[PDB]
Amino acid sequence: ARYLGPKLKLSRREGTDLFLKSGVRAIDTKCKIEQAPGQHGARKPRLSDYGVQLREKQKVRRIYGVLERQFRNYYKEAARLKGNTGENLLALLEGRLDNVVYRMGFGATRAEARQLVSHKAIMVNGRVVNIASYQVSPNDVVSIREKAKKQSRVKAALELAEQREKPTWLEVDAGKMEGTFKRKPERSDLSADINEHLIVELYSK
Amino acid sequence: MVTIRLARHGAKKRPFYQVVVADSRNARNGRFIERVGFFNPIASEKEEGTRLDLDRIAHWVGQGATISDRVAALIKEVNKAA
Amino acid sequence: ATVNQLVRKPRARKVAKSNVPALEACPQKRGVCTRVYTTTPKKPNSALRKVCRVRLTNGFEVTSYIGGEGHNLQEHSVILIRGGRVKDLPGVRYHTVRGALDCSGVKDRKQARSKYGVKRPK
Amino acid sequence: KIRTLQGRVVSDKMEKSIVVAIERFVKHPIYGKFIKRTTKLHVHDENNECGIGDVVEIRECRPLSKTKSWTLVRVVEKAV
Amino acid sequence: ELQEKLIAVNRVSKTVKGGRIFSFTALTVVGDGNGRVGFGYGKAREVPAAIQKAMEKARRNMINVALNNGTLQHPVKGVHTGSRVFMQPASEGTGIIAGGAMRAVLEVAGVHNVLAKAYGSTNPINVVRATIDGLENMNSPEMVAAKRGKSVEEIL
Amino acid sequence: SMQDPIADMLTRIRNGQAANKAAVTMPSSKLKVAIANVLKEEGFIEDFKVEGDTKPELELTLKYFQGKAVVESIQRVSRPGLRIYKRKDELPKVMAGLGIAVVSTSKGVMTDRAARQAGLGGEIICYVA
RNA sequence: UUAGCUAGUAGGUGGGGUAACGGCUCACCUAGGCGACGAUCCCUAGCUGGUCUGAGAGGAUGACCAGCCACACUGGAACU
RNA sequence: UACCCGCAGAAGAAGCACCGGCUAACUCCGUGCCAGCAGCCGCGGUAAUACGGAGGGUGCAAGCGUUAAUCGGAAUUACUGGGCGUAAAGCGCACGCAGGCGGUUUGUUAAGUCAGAUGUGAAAUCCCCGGGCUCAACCUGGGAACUGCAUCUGAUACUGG
Ligand SMILES: [Mg+2]
Ligand SMILES: [Mg+2]
Ligand SMILES: [Mg+2]
Ligand SMILES: [Mg+2]
Ligand SMILES: [Mg+2]
Ligand SMILES: [Mg+2]
Ligand SMILES: [Mg+2]
Ligand SMILES: [Mg+2]
Ligand SMILES: [Mg+2]
Ligand SMILES: [Mg+2]
Ligand SMILES: [Mg+2]
Ligand SMILES: [Mg+2]
Ligand SMILES: [Mg+2]
Ligand SMILES: [Mg+2]
Ligand SMILES: [Mg+2]
Ligand SMILES: [Mg+2]
Ligand SMILES: [Mg+2]
Repeated sequence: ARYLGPKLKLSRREGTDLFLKSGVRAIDTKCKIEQAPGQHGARKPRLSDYGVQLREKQKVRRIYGVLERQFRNYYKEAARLKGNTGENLLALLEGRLDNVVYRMGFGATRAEARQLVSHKAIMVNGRVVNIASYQVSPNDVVSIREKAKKQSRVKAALELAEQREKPTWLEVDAGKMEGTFKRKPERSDLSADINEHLIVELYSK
Repeated sequence: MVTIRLARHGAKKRPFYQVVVADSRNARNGRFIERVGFFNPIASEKEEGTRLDLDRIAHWVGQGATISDRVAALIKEVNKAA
Repeated sequence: ATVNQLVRKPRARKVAKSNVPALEACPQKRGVCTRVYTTTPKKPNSALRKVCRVRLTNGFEVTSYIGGEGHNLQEHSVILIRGGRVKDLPGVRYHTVRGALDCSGVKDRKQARSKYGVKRPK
Repeated sequence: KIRTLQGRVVSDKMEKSIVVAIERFVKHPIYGKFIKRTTKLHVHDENNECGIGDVVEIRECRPLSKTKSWTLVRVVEKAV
Repeated sequence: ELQEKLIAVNRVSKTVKGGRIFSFTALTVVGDGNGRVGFGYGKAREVPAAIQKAMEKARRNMINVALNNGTLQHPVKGVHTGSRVFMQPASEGTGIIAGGAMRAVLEVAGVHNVLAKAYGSTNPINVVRATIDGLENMNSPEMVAAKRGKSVEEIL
Repeated sequence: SMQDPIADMLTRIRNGQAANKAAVTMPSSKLKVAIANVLKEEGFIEDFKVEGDTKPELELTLKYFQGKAVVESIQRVSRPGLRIYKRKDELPKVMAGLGIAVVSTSKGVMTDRAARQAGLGGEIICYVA
């Protein structure tokens, strides 16, 4: 129920970095991410109107580590909710337990955060949750459990989460290994290289 | 005759009764005259577990609607609580 | 044209019959082969297609088209028939599905093995 | 007060009975056209003070025969 | 500045005494992306020349549209020779709900949210003219108030 | 045969606007005067004046703003072959508010905004935009 | 490309019958009743809240559940 | 039993469809209008990105494709929302019954229409706000809705008497 394969072919296909690596190694040195994978990546194919929308949705899906069915359910929920459909979909995508714990900095990558969530290491509001799709509400308390506070990979992720960008909607503290979800992130708060309209145009069919 | 009884509408291993007034010659969860509150044996704390309508229960018992065993054992609990 | 005419004559539909009458709105039907042979397509392209006139259980007798290369089926063979016609063959409206009760699958098949009923190689 | 229906009479060649016609003005559920629909009924017109064409007023009381459950009240429009 | 975009390329032919000589046609839509839009239909012996021929005419034959902040003012319909277009103002987040040669020209023009529908023959050459006439004929509240003689709040 | 005076009036004013007529004279009626009052109260026409003792005539004067006609489309909605009646909450909205839909109601012949403010429906007559 | 159907049939008087009104039934009298707003006849079909699809209007449909009707090898009948 | 806790080992756990355009994905090998593919356009006559295999790529995922039915696209039965000179569409023409519509003013009625109220429109289902199942599916409380009908009290511009 999740991708089990190369973590850089998808990034090469999309054309940009998908943040699937921790960041210790440079993205250019890690792989030849300039062209699409396979034996025909040298050519530059002209992408169609459906092609660009499909590529954008696949990029978003691979970045957030979800499947097609879960993405469709999230799109349905975003359309059901009030306000901007794309912004609501983005907020719901960046509201999962693995995503929020990765943003806090307890996991190196999305896969590492999802594994930590699954293996019963993440606790929300003093409660054990092993669901990778567990939505978090404003004013919650995510925390590393006492047994898992002594993990070398966890503390490595904690020390490696600082040199990169810092979200302005989370309240994190590595001393006690816990954070708080202050408020729902905004579109300007999130990344600005994602075309929201492409996903809704693709799903309007 | 008219009887105040329950009707299961929850799921497997998670019962939830809808206390209703129904004719005796009817199914357990079939046709009922009116709905009077509900009951949940697995209701968690800090949440309602019984919301019986004592006014309607008294109105029906004044017309002769018999009260079944569990609803009779729950109306006394409701009266004791408030 | 006008509401006064339309109330007298309601706008009738344009219902069209299905292209698979012998199925009687059924995905699959079991039949017994009666005449297995080879035919030739029409003018645009020349070839030698493999066809079989089969009597269905309900009573209809139709002409199917064997897919792939290699078919051990013959007369008095129980086969399963699904919808879908062949464009370049007049008369055929159904396809014999391989991997059926007696229709053996295509030998040494590696791609699209499910469409021809081939076990996954080790 | 009492629900009464006013309609034109059709036939009166029956003993203590007449045939009334009611013209209800309804709108077409599909095209929105306003058409008229007949509501022919049999009325137990005791002491038949009615001819052909004159409008009458009837009320439902009870089933009096196999095919009538309406009785006359007053006759308006009697002049021809 | 501009957001020039090619819609589609078509290959035409013309028989002559010696034989048949081919030719290419290009349809392009240009605009500043805020309130202006223009279309260009060029023809040349080759694809690279035809696209530039269409682009130049589209640039020099633009039309200014008095659109809303992100959408169009009021729902409108445009009628052309073979294509009919219907455009309705949507809400924020819907996107350019269009198809064929309408979504591209709508995105180039500047609108971001609109529901578009094509009735009749859905050819790009006619549908582009239909969808630009639909935006040309529509007016703004200030524009309609100017001819009315009242204020926007009065004619709200 | 003349079977819709309101449609005749709408056709006359539309043709006058199309042909750049200063004013359009025609036989008048009470409903025509009521509709002309609404049309003048919204700036769609310049003015009007009933002239005549036995056969009154309306003399509606068109308005031209920067050459182009002020009124874009006047469409007869409820024609005498299909009557259309709408409630207070089901009234139409021409050009999302930029146009009007004349409605004859119990209080008279008012517009969409007036009918909605008063809280009652009526039957529509025509859309003016 | 189903146009005339209906003689207990329409109505009336009286009797009988049902827990109840009623040609429900009987004797008599009137010749009426339905029908191009589709009578009569043929094929098909349990109905509804609902379900799928559709922006909407609409189209299809009656899986589960719930409300109603009919049936219990076929047909006829009556008793408690 | 749900659930919690200790054992050890990354083990016991991924396949299907497609790759000429519609539609996201290209290169060789084997044949040579034969073998074969196909929903359409159509391919194979020795350079097949269309047949079979391989390499590579794309989509979905404990599911993947085919088949059968329904709705959409089909504005292709168009009341919303078409046309009739030439593509299909004005009876050869005229009269006329039922029917459809109907110039202009006043008074009256208020049937349609418009306003308000009452009863009903079962529960269930959809939607909105919350809660419980570790999330979700699922259950549940309230609200809205059930676009309808009947009655009462008024409004009189329009249609109707
Ligand atoms: Mg799954
Ligand atoms: Mg939304
Ligand atoms: Mg008697
Ligand atoms: Mg549709
Ligand atoms: Mg049933
Ligand atoms: Mg293909
Ligand atoms: Mg349709
Ligand atoms: Mg047409
Ligand atoms: Mg012709
Ligand atoms: Mg001809
Ligand atoms: Mg002629
Ligand atoms: Mg003739
Ligand atoms: Mg009235
Ligand atoms: Mg009302
Ligand atoms: Mg919850
Ligand atoms: Mg309900
Ligand atoms: Mg009048």
